[PDB]
Amino acid sequence: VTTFVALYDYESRTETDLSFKKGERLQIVGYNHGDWWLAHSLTTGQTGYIPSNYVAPS
Repeated sequence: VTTFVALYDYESRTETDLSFKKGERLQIVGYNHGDWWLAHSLTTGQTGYIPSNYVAPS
């Protein structure tokens, strides 16, 4: 699968967003030209919204 890598730690602050740690691998399951992407964490298996500027491509 194509993956992005987290640049920073992020603590979930909404009912729909996803917590993740720096360096973790995320599979983006919904791209959007905006501040939020829908991501699937390969570390935890959870799915939710993340800040698009918090990840970089592999």
